[PDB]
Formats: sequence, structure tokens, C-alpha cells
Amino acid sequence: KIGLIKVRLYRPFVSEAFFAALPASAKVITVLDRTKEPGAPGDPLYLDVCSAFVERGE
Amino acid sequence: GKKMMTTDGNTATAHVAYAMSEVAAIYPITPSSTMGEEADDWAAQGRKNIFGQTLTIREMQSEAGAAGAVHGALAAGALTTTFTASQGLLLMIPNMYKISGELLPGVFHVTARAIAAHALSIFGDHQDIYAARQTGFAMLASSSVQEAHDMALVAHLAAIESNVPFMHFFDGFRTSHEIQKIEVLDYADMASLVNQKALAEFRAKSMNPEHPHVRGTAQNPDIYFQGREAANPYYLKVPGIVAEYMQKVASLTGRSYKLFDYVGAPDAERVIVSMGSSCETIEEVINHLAAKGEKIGLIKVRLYRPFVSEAFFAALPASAKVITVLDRTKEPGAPGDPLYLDVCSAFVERGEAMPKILAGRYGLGSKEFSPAMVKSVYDNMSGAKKNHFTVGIEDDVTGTSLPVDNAFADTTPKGTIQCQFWGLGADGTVGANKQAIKIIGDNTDLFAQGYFSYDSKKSGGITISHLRFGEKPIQSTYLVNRADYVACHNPAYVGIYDILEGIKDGGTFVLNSPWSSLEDMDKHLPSGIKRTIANKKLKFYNIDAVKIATDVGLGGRINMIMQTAFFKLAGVLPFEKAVDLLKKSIHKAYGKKGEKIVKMNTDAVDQAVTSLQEFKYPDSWKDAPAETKAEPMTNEFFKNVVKPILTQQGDKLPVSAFEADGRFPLGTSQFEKRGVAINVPQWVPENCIQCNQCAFVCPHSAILPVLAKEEELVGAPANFTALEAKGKELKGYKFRIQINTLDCMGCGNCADICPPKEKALVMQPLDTQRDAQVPNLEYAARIPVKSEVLPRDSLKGSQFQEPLMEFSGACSGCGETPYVRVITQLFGERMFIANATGCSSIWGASAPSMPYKTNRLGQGPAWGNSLFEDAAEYGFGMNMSMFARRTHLADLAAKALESDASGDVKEALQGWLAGKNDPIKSKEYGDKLKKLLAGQKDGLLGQIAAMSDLYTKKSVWIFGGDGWAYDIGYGGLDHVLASGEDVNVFVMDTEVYSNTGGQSSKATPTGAVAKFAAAGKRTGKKDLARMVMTYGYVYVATVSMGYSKQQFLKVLKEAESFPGPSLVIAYATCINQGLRKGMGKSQDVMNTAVKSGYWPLFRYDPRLAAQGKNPFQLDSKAPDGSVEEFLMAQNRFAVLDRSFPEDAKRLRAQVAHELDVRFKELEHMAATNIFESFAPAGGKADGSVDFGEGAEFCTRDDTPMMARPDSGEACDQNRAGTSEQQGDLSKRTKK
Amino acid sequence: GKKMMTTDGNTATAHVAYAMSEVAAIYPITPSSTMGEEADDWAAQGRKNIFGQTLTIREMQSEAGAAGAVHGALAAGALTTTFTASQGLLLMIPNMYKISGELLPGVFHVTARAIAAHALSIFGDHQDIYAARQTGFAMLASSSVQEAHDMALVAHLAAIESNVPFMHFFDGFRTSHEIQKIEVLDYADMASLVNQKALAEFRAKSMNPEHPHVRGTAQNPDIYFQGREAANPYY
Amino acid sequence: DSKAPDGSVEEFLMAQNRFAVLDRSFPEDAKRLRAQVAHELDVRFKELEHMAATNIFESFAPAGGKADGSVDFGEGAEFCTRDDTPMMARPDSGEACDQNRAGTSEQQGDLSKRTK
Amino acid sequence: GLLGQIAAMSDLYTKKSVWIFGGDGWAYDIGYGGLDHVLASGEDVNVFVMDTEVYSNTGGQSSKATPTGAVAKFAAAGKRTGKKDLARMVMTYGYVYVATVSMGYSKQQFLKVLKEAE
Ligand SMILES: CC(=O)c1sc(CCOP(=O)(O)OP(=O)(O)O)c(C)[n+]1Cc1cnc(C)nc1N
Ligand SMILES: CC(=O)c1sc(CCOP(=O)(O)OP(=O)(O)O)c(C)[n+]1Cc1cnc(C)nc1N
Ligand code: SF4
Ligand code: SF4
Ligand code: SF4
Ligand SMILES: [Ca+2]
Ligand SMILES: [Mg+2]
Ligand SMILES: [Mg+2]
Repeated sequence: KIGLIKVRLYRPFVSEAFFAALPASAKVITVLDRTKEPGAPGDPLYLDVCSAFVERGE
Repeated sequence: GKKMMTTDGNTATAHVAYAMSEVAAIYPITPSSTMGEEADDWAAQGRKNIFGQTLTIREMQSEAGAAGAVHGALAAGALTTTFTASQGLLLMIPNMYKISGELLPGVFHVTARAIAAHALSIFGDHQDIYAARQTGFAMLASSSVQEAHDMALVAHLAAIESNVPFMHFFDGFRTSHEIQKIEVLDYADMASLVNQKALAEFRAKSMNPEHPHVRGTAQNPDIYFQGREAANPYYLKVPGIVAEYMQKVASLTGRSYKLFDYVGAPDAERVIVSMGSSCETIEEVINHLAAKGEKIGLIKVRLYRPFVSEAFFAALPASAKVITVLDRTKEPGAPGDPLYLDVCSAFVERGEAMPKILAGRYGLGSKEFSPAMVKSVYDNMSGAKKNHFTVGIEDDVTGTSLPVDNAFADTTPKGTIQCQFWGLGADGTVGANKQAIKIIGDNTDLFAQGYFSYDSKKSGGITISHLRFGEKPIQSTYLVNRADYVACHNPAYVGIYDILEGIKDGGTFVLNSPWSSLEDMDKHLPSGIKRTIANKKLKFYNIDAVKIATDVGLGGRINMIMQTAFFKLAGVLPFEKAVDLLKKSIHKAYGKKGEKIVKMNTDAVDQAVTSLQEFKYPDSWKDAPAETKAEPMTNEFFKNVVKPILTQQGDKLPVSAFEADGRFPLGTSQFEKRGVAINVPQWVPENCIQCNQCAFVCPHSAILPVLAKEEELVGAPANFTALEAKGKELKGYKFRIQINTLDCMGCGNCADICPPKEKALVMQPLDTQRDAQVPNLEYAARIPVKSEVLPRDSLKGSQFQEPLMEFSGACSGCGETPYVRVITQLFGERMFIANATGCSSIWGASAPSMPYKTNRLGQGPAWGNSLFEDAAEYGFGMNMSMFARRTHLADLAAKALESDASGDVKEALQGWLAGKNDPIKSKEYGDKLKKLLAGQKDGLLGQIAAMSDLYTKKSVWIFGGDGWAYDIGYGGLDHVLASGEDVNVFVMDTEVYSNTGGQSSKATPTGAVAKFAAAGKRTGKKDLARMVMTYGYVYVATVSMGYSKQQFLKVLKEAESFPGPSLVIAYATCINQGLRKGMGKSQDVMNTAVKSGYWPLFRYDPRLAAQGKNPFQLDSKAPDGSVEEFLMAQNRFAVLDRSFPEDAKRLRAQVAHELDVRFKELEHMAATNIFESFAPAGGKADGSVDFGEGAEFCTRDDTPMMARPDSGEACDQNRAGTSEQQGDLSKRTKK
Repeated sequence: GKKMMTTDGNTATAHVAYAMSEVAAIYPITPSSTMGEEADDWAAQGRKNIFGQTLTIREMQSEAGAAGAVHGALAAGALTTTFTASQGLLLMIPNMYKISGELLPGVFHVTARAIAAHALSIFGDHQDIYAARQTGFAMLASSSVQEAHDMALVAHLAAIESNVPFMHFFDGFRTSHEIQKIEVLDYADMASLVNQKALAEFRAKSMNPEHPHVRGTAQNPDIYFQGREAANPYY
Repeated sequence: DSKAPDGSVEEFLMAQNRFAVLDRSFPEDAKRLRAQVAHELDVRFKELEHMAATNIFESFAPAGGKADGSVDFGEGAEFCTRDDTPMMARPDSGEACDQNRAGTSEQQGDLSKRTK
Repeated sequence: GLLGQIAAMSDLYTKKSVWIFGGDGWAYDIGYGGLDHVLASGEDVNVFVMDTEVYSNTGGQSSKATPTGAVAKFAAAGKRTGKKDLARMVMTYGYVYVATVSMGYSKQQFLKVLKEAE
């Protein structure tokens, strides 16, 4: 039971569209970033995805 | 040891940067310029860093240049720093990846400033620093002046020990320009904290042929990723190092810091996370609200990068139920701004309690962030909890803003005295206020804060000072809105601004005006003020500063008088104490013209203290009759947008008031009519010879030549004196020189230039001219401009054309504006203007004043400012669009000729086609086309009809200063001119970076004194003109209006008509140059600049060569020997002669020698028998061919860099020798 | 109609960028150089865009110059594009804030390449495109050669209608140089998707002395914030 | 350091594909462009001979000087040397000065004499 | 003491020679503004430009050093603008040493140039 969410439109980042592609059964999600921002608490995509979940508040 | 000091954020940081650095690569950009200039002064003064050496400072050609030099210095083992911001920081980003990537201990001190998007802004916000967050630089923010000092130190110490470069930043202006009494450490103290082991390691690993290594290799997929991650250990240790140094510094200063610091209730339920100066204001509010039981708190972020969650949570109260993250930026389309994103990620990884997190945006471009706004943020967390909100604006378009209740109580510490001062530019108010802060700070235990708001107007501008004094630390990082003391130093303001807004009941109001009697006061003082004074029971004081000043002999200068008023009425200090301190300071300074000037001055203080009595006002003032509203006609736009902005009410303008793309309409300056000139010219008809030279020379278009027919003067005012028009072409016309007294700036160039020995123009006091000339100007403006009576490009005729750039915010007598104004009179209706940032973009388009305007047909200069570094390329793109779009049009016209279009249409189409690039013919047939195709909406003809704005040949112009042309934009300018396309570049050479504060540029001459050339520039002026003439196909010319208006007009015509690139360099006088007799002598100075041989005039025209003639033409004569007087008449040269006579004498001698040689070289060129051919085109033809097609050997390598879709064919790779060697070998191998 | 062809990401995108643009300001940088060279060769050969005109392409002195030219061309009403990557994209950042800030339908096609830090690399990753994420450009990612063509088209069409500049990007080499048998659309088909009214309005609001306006003003604290938020509706 | 064009330019050009390919693809444009190149270098060499024959030398100034000390360009100026803008504001700015809104020194002096 | 500090700085004893290496693309185009500024500074640095008359590494694209009529990318029908005269532009300063070399013509003049320039 595995899946993948492909990001087409990175900016603007639409949380609504992101969740419309997220399976309700997803227990663990790994956000892959193809970059490195030294000292950042996380890379760009990961941070965007994290914000989506915090704002959903569920 | 420690030391008390009242200074601003810039100086507090520079103090540290200088001590800790050996090298500094610099470039000017507001508001960081002060730091670099300080460093230069100190180095020149003999100041030593922690190594006992003077700092090695150099000014580059741009921030990209500075960054590259900084990288080189660090790579070569020298501790290096730089100061920058906004656009400048952006240019450094590429090198920042390299500096961090190579683990160099560099430190960048940045005054966080907004980035230019819909518009440019020199003010503060975090848009710039956030743009560099992924570069690998550690980022440490300071939230106050004191912190700027402490964090600057921690940054340097940490960079050295960690090997990770630091970006120490503080809010532009709000912190960089705010003055506070703080404590700074001795350089010896800083030196003792340096990790000697690390410093030695730094030296040892640096570049050196004695023990070389290679850096900056190119790597493949096999190892790049591993190499990128090898620095991980260094970043993991930086936070602990930063924490370590905060502690070490603390043990010396007593001021402790943590990566994240918490303030507020230990059991707060609502918490704000913020960065920068906002934290000070937020803490102030917390102190106030918490004392009332509010469970609130604040987390101040010090170390933004690396972002350490553990340190964040260590500062986070477990009781917090709601947390709002404030970001001082805007990242369009992002799900959230930077800080908010980082915080969200902290809670997600924590994987435990999830309080509600809200995101808020604030302070863009130094937008106020006041207590009332902080209150809104905290109230939002207990109420509606709106997310992704904005505060400080009214967003009536998308509804993202938080309502702000400005009735919020004052939150300053108890006992704090707040003052506001309304001054006029150059009246010494700001200086007096600074002196006051120094004085009070140096003689009391009071904390002192000062902040100044200036004007976009360069001359006769408004300045408002905000000072605070108190027994407790001042954290009020916002303007004073409830003052105990308010002073208006310019009576004119009483009738235009809301001077008493927010003044506390019982507060004191001091006004400078000659309205001593009650009757006069009631006559000039508006009812609204009466309310206020009556209702709030204000201690109203009126002092005729001008009178006292004149009496004591200070020539009307009011500074010392208003200063005394402050010390006596502000209530910050006791009478006797304040007085002697003030007198002592007077004896301190001055002391130049002996006690003669001291006496203041002392007398002024004495005479001020006595004349400073309360104004006995009646109680009837409480109900002064509500004044009417005598308002003239105006647009919307002026009424609804610019008027409010000009009246300091822009902040109340909602988002719906502006264009999404930032555009503004032309001509808004037409209604400003400031009337700030002290003296204006008076026309004397009898002496006038009707030459129009006065109008031609005006820096503000304040002179309107009038040529009317007898009929047009029927309803003309009685004093609308007119003369019979001179000239055979102007028989029955009536001529008049109408002075626009309200737009005049009082520079005096016109009167100085008026030809007749018995001046036809004489300077007189504004008040003696306005009553009569205001109505006259209004009547003149309604008279049709006779543009079709004399040649447009003739001296006299040009002034009978509509000027399309008027009443700008340039200084009085500015040497740039006369040139541009006349250019619009020749090509204005069809020109595009790509303007480089600088004075010309500042007086040219500082919202809401737009000096450029349209003519009577609605046509006008299409003006645009992209960036400072790209003006040429920007104009080039405009040229490309026109080429593409007009080529499209031509293609459609060609198609139309091969259709059943009417004969008339075909005739016009053929006419346009043949003269498409001729301004006269293209317009002739284009206008016929507009009428013939009117209403056509279908087919081919329809498309053509819709392209009418492309019919007449346009004129693409690139405007820029010498800083742009000779330095930062040179590479781009050089490329655009070398392109051979039809663009016109006009360089206003002020021989210094004027707008930014007079920094040296490569256009600065030998011996001239300027910033970064404070001992007189030691390299000669770059010869941009001769460098461009080497191309042979570029039209190049130099002009100087004061020498010859004819040559200038001739140059414009020739340059613009040249079917190729044209470069025109103009000598622009400027206040920075220090003209000893006034800017009103600009034309004379321009005249001498040429006669002295200092500024030779010439033209290089490629089409002459095409006809066997010499393209180079000399327009001026050999040096007349007056250079010495020319130079000494300008302070930029004279000041050097007063401080360093020997070097100065020698440097002026060098300039005289340089110009003697150069003129001979020019003559040399003038007598050349070598003419370089010239041809616009001739060839092309459809088709392309690859440089490798049919090559005998491989023409591309085996690298992924040369790989292309069509590559891969076998070829001889030159590993078997030459064709002949291979042939000879084949022969030798026999078989 | 549709047309089959075996080509790489660069060509698949250039195929579209050429049809949808009138002007292009270029500078060479691996691995995006191919797109610019193709555009120039096609223009020299006489290939027509959706407007039946040959592309007006010029090589600048740097990507900073290219971005400046692109900004000028867009400001003056011409559909404009450019191709870049890594170090090049970094130099365009300042102008990118201007292009988005002025709501211009510019379109950047970038072959995502690593930024030079501890070392230089011409190979693919998102270090460069992430560096320009705050510039206000919309960002559309294509994950295959076929997608490069489709997303390139969407980017152009969407930029024209939205007035928000687009950055269409795909992995340097892994996609830019990978060859695949894909399907492309005829230029006529792309033209049929263009919002003519949006295009006409773009021309109408552009710089022109016949109906001028001022752009790139300097603003004080009183109105800057409001001006920066005025574009929300477009985004 | 070299001599006048020996006439071998033609290639010299045709021995390199970057020039030869044009000759094979666009013969007419090519021969005209090669002739243009030959003309360009002819003129440039003459200009270099021109430089070699001049007697107008620029007195070379090594360096040095420095002069321990510096001064601000505005020190002692008769009129304001800085504007009322936030861009030119500096720690030591703020003193009163003649902002050029009353005319030239002489014009002001004359007015004074006329007003008394 | 002082002797200890001096001893630790031995890698600074002999005069070093600072060189800037670059191709024509760098010197005539993108890096021109910086080169111009550095030369105008009057400091002791040596710039050596290897002019291949095209951006070689990237695939033979035209630069301002490319001559009239040369075919290169972005010059598909032969460059229609002449070669930029970088040498004469810099010579306008008067205080910058400028020289052109071509090994195949004279190794002797080349060596003389290096010695004189350095
Ligand atoms: C407002 C803005 O940010 C200006 S005004 C301009 C002064 C230009 O002088 P020039 O001689 O070209 O023109 P002048 O003022 O007529 O003398 C500078 C240095 N800048 C600061 C600056 C620095 N570096 C960069 C990349 N961008 C900007 N905008
Ligand atoms: C490897 C890298 O990214 C190369 S190699 C170099 C070719 C230089 O030509 P030049 O004539 O100066 O030298 P030559 O190769 O000897 O001919 C370019 C254009 N760049 C791409 C490029 C473009 N633009 C920017 C800002 N940075 C880089 N790195
Ligand atoms: S005094 Fe100056 S601003 Fe006034 S009309 Fe004369 S030239 Fe113009
Ligand atoms: S400069 Fe003097 S003489 Fe000439 S038109 Fe003006 S007022 Fe008359
Ligand atoms: S160029 Fe000089 S005189 Fe003109 S506006 Fe700028 S600072 Fe003032
Ligand atoms: Ca021209
Ligand atoms: Mg200047
Ligand atoms: Mg090369």
C-alpha cells in the first residue's frame, strides 16, 4: 500500500489541491527535496507540505 | 572597558566591523552607505583595528564586484567584511554560495531593505535578507541599536571560530538610522575574545603559492552530492558557538542573549514570534498589557540560520495555546512566509502538542508597526484568529488586514517625554535635534532616542523629528504619536499639515511665526488649530525666530532660537542646567570667528529665553468658526490619491487605491505648486530681446514663453504685459515671458543668463510677485503653444514647444533637469525612457509626484525604471519589442498591398512602408492610415487598424547618471551600444554618485573630493567617450548647455537621427560639487567647464566617414587657461586646498596637465586621415549554418557541455596529428 | 494536429517557446544552451510563431542583461521568453521581482541545475529554481520529456491569461537531455488556445508614448505596503 | 610589434571552417564579409601606426601620496552640498545652509542693496 | 613576541604575483565591467585573456570578441558586427600596461610581454 503525490504547480502552492491528492489512509509521508539549504530547519518542499498539515489542523 | 555613546545602528555596527576586519570591499546603497563611509573616514583618521592596522577599504563598480573581492580577500586569508542591502545584497547572492560553500569567515552587515518589485523602496523590511536564506550564511538579527553592536561582535567572533560566514542584519532606517544612547566595547575587549587558534588556522588554510591547493573545482554527479554534505559538521556546531560568544560578550557587557529569547508572562497563552526592531515595540506592549493580567509573551529570534528548534522550544511557554509568527516580508504564491514556515516545521517534527499557529505580515518598506498594531495581533489570537493576515494597512481588496484601534493607550515607560519637530529643509532643525540628544545624553542618566522622517522633495522639503527621553530604556521602535512637546519651525505648515495630531492634553506647542499680536494670530492661525489649543489646554508659545535671529545678527537663521525653546520648554532638563549646557556647547563648537560669532549665538539664547512667554489666547478659540475650503480645480487622481499622500495621509489610503502593477499616471506634478522659492525672477519687458534662453535653461520649467495673436489676449489680465514679437516669422504676434512663481525654485540661472547688460530678469521676493503672476500664469497656460511657427530644433523655437517634464523634485538649479526638459521638447511625444536608478529616477518618479506629462494630444514619454544596473538592457528590450511588433505590422501592410484593399489605403500603406523608420513620413502616412482604416475591425485591415500606436517611428532613450554609465551599468551599456541598434543613451554626468550622497565614481576627476576619494581622487576620470568611439559605428558626443545651447540641440538632432546607437554625455552641475556662488551659476560653470578645456565638446558621427569625411568633429577651443579658477570655484576642489594645500596644488596641476594632453589628443583625432567605414546593414538572407558543418576535424569536444541533439557523428579529434602529418605517415607506412 | 517525434526535453520545450513568443533575450549556460540555439537557428531559418512572424532573438552580455532586456520587451508589449539555469538564473533574480511585480506575462524555461558552492556543477537539481521561489514567479515543474512540452505550453497560455510570469522548469540533463518518443502539437493548435482578449489587453497596457504611464516609481512607507499587496487578486 | 597586413588575410579566413562554411552556404554574403574584415584590419593597423607615430605622451603617474587624513566634500561649502532626502542623511548632517532657493550670491547681495 | 609573529608570517615574505585568467567571453562580455574597474584601480594585478573569439566551453557561442563574418551560435549567418577593440579601450586609461600576443608569430615577443606586464 504505497503512493506518490506529484507536484506540478509548486508556486503558488495550493494546499487544497495538495490534499485533494492525499489518500486519507496515509500514515507516513516523506517529502523529497532535490536541494540543500544549509542551516534551514528543512528544505523548501518539506516546509511547504508541513505548513499545509499544520493549517489543516486535523 | 565599556563606554557610553549616543549613535545610530549603522555606526554601532561599523564601530565593531572596523575593529574586527582587515579588508572591506564596498559599494553605496541606502541605507547602509553610512557604515562604509564611516569605515573610510576612520581609516583616513588613523583608527586601528584589533591588529593595530588601518582598514584596507576599496570601492568596487557594484555589489557583485564587492562580493567577488570579499570572496577573494577571505580566500587569501584576510578577515573581510562589507555593508549592503536590498538590490545590493541580491547582487551578492552568487558569491554568498561560494563564500559559505568554501567555509570562509566572512561577515556581511546588512540594513534590511525592501526589494524593488511594483516600485522601488529604500526603506526597511526583510525581503532582502530572506532572499539570501538558502546561501548557507548564518543569519543573526539585532532588534535595536544596542543589539546591533552586540550582535555585530558575536557575528565576527562566531564566523572566525565556526568558519561559517555570517549575515548580521538590522532593520533599514528603523534601527540603522535610529539614534540611542548605548554602550560599546573597547577594541581591546573585542580582541580578547578572538579565538587565536581558529584565526591561525584561517591564515594557514588560505590561498598561498608557498603551500597551494585548488578551490572551485568542477564536479560530476559521482561526487558533488558528497562534497555538498561534507560541511554538515560545521553547521551543526555554529549554534553552540554563537551561544558561547553571546555568553562571553555578556560577561563583558552584562547583556545576555540566547538564540531565541522569551519575554512576557511565564504562563502566557498567546505568543508572538518576531524578528528585528518589531520585538522592542512588542515587548513594550507586553510590559503594559501583562501588568493588567494579560497572559501574553514574545519569542525574539536572534539566530535565524541555522534555525535550531530545540532553542526555539526552550523559549516557548508550554501554556501557549495560540502562536502568531510575524514575517516582515511577502513571498507571492508561497503557502506562508519564511519564519512562519520554519516554526510550523518545528511543531511538526516535535510530533506532540500542536497549538494554533497563525501567520501575519507587517512593516513592509518601513510601514509603521505601532503598539496599537501589536494590540491587534494579540486580540486576533483571542478572537477571530484570522490567518495569513496583514497589519498596518487596510486591505479592502482581499480582506487580509487586521483592524487597528488607534485609540490604544500610550505604552511608553512612565516618565518618558516625547517630542516632535516640524522643520523645513536646510533650516538646521535636524542638526539641532542631534546636538540636543548628544548634550542630554552626555549630561544626564536619561536614555535618549531620535528618529527623523524626511521628504522625497530634495529642496524646501519637510522634515519631522521624533525624540524621546526617559529614565527607563526606550523600546519605542515606532514614531511618536502622542507628544508632550510639539514644535513647528515653519509657519507655512500651519495651513497645510496636521501639526497637533495626538499632542497630549496640557502638552506644549511652540510655533515660529511673525504673528506676535493676537489679531495676526487669529488671522493666520486656522480654526482647527485654535480649537485644539484651547480644548486641550495647551501651553502655546509663539516666537518670532526670524526677528530675534536678525536682531542678534544671525541673519534670520532660526536654529539656535528653536533649540533654546526646546531646552527651556521640553521639560527634559531644569532651566539653569539646560541653559549653561547649551551655552557651553555653543562655546564648544564655533569658536572659529572668535567670540564674534559665539557672542551672537549666546545672545540669541538669552533673547530667546526672555521672549519665550505663553501666548494668552481667548476661550472663544474653543469655538472658532469652521473655516470654508477655497479649493482650485484638479484631477480626480490628484484629489483622491496624490493630495492625501502629499499631506502625509498616504497611510490611510487602502490597497484598492493603487494599480496592481504599480503604475502611476503622468503629469501629477502639474497641481503641486509648492511655492518654496525665497526669490523668483521678475520679467522686465523693456530690457527683453525675446531670445527664450531663460526658459531653455530653467531646471524646473518655471518659465513659460508666450506667443499669442492679438485675438488670444482679449480677456488678458491688465498686468499681462506683452511685446510686439521680434523676428520676420513672428510679425503680428505678441511675446511675453511668463514667470511661474509657484513652481520656480529660486535658483537664479535664468536671471544670471539673461543676455542684456540691463537684465530683463531680476530676482525679487516671492511675496512681491505671486499676487500678480499666479493669475497671469493661469491665463498663459490656457494660451495655445505655437509649436508650428519656428523650427522645433532651434534655440528660440524649442521653447515654443510643449515641455513634457515639469516641476520635478530635483534640487533648485539642478544641472540634470534642463537637459531632459529640452529633450522632451524635441522628441517627447514619441519617446520611450528606460531610466537608470539615481537622481534622475528620484526627481523623475518619486510617488506621488510625476513630472513627466503628456502634450495636448495625450502623447508623452513612456517612462520606466527597472533597476540601477540594467538601464541600457532595459531600453534595449523596449527597442526589441518595437522591432518585432513594427516588423509584424510591416508584414501585414505588405500582405494588405496584395489584396483588394482600396487604392487610397494601398497608397498610404506603401507610403508608411517606405518611411516606416522616418519620424516625419511614418507619421504622415500613419495618420492617413488612422483615418482611412477608422472603424475597420475585420480581417487584415482590422489587425492593422488596431496597431495605430506603432505607426510613427518611436525614439528609444536610455537615461542615466555617471555612476550608472561609467560603473555598474557600463558592461550593459557597452553591450547595447555594440549591438548597432537604434537606441539613444543620454548620460547626465555629475561626476559623482549624487542621489546616494556624493560617492566617487570612475567619472570623478583627479583631485575632486568625494566619498571614498576624501583626499582627492588619485586616478583620472575614465574616458567613456573615447572608449565607445573605438567601435566606429556608434554616434558619440559631449555637450554643455552653458557653453552652447546650439551645439546641444545640434547634438540631439544628430544623435537621435543616427540609424544606430548614440551616446551623448552631458556636463551636469550638482549640489555635491559645491558651486561657491550658488547653483544659480550652473550655466556659467558649464560655460567655463568647456572654455577652460576641462570639458571639451565634440561629436563622432559615423555617417561622415561613409562619405569620405572625418567622423570626429571638435566643437570647442583649446584650454583658455582658466582651469585653476574653475576648480577653485567648487568646494569639491577648494576644500582640498584648505586642508591639504600641497597635495591639492599638485592635484590641480595634474588636472591641468591631463586636460592639456587630452585636448591635444582630440585635435590629433580631428586631423586624422583615417576614417572608419559605416554601413547600417546589407546582407542577412534567410537560413542558418552551424560552425561545424563540413569541418575537416571535430569542432566540438567530448564534454556534456557541448553535447547537442545533432552531435555524436564520428570525426577526427586531432589525436593523430595534422592532415599532412597523417598523409606523410600513410605514405611512410606503405602497404 | 498531433505530431510524433523523438527528441529531448530542451527541444520539446523550445518547440513550444518559439511558437508562443515574439521576443527572446538569451545568454548561454549548460544545460539550457540548446533551447536558445534552436530558437535562434529556427528564426534564422524563417520559422514562424503563432503570429506568423519570425522570432526576434538577441544575445546579451550576461543573464542579468538578458533579464533586463526581457523586462523591457514585456513592458513594451511583446511576448517574451528566455532560457537559463543555475548561475544564470541567479543573475536574473533582481529583474524577476520587477517582472512579477509589474505583472508581465514573461516565461522563463529553466533546466534546473546545481549552484556553485564548494564546487561548480553543470548537473541537475533544484538548487537554482528554489533560489528564485520568492521572486513572485509562478513555478510549474515538468517531470518527463513529454511533460516538458505540455507544461511549457500551459506555462505560456497561463502567463498570458493570468499576467503572472511563469518559470517552467525541468531537471538539467535527466530531462533536458534525455531523449524520448513523444507527441507534440502543431503551432496552429497552440494558437487556438490563446486568450486573444488577454493578449490584446497586454498590448494595450504596455509602454507607448501614444498613451503613456509611469512605471517603476520610488515609494515611501506611506504607500509601499499597500502597493505590494495590490497584486493579490492576480495570484 | 608586428608589420603591416601582408595580404594573406583571405587565405587565413578560408583555412578556418568558421569562415569557410559561410562561403559554402551564403557565397555572396561571405565574400562581402571577408572583404569587410580585410578593410577593418587595414584601417585598424593604420590607426596603430598612427599611435606609434604620435608625440603626445601621457605623463605616467605611479601612485603613492595617500596623505594621512581626509575631508568631507561639504566642509566649508558656501551653499548646501546635500539635499533633504533620507538617502543623503548622515550622522553629522542637519546643520543649516543656503539651499539655493534665494538666488546666486551676487543676486542676493544685489537684492539686499536694493532693499536696504 | 614580535619575532614570533614575524616568523609565523613567512608565507608573506616574498612578493607574490596576482593573476586573473579568463577567456574572451569573460573579458569582453560578462566580466567586462569588473575587469574595467579593476584595471582602472591602478593596483598591481595581471590579467591574461585567452581570446578564442567565441564562448568555447559552452559550445561556440558568439561573444563581442567574435570577428565580422565568423559563424558561431547566435551568429548563424556570420557575425554582422566587428570585433570589440578591448585593447584600445583600456589603453585610453594611460596608466595600464596593455599588450597583445600570439605565440606562433613570436615566442620572443610573448616572453617580453610577460616580463614587462608582470
Ligand atoms: C535609489 C537607489 O536605490 C540608487 S541611486 C544610485 C546613485 C547613482 O548615481 P549616478 O551618478 O548614476 O546618478 P546621480 O544620482 O544622477 O548622480 C545608487 C548608487 N543606487 C543605490 C544602489 C546600489 N546598488 C544596486 C544594485 N542598486 C541600487 N539601486
Ligand atoms: C562551466 C560554466 O558554467 C561556463 S563556461 C563559460 C564559457 C566562457 O567563454 P570564454 O570565451 O570566456 O572562455 P572559453 O571557454 O575559454 O572560450 C560560460 C558561458 N559558462 C556558463 C555561465 C553563464 N552565465 C553565468 C552567470 N555563469 C556561467 N557559469
Ligand atoms: S530662478 Fe531657477 S527655477 Fe526659477 S524660473 Fe529662474 S531658472 Fe527657473
Ligand atoms: S533671457 Fe532675458 S532677454 Fe532672453 S527672452 Fe528671457 S527675459 Fe528676455
Ligand atoms: S543631480 Fe545633484 S543637483 Fe540634481 S537632484 Fe541630484 S543631488 Fe540635486
Ligand atoms: Ca540613434
Ligand atoms: Mg552622478
Ligand atoms: Mg572563449
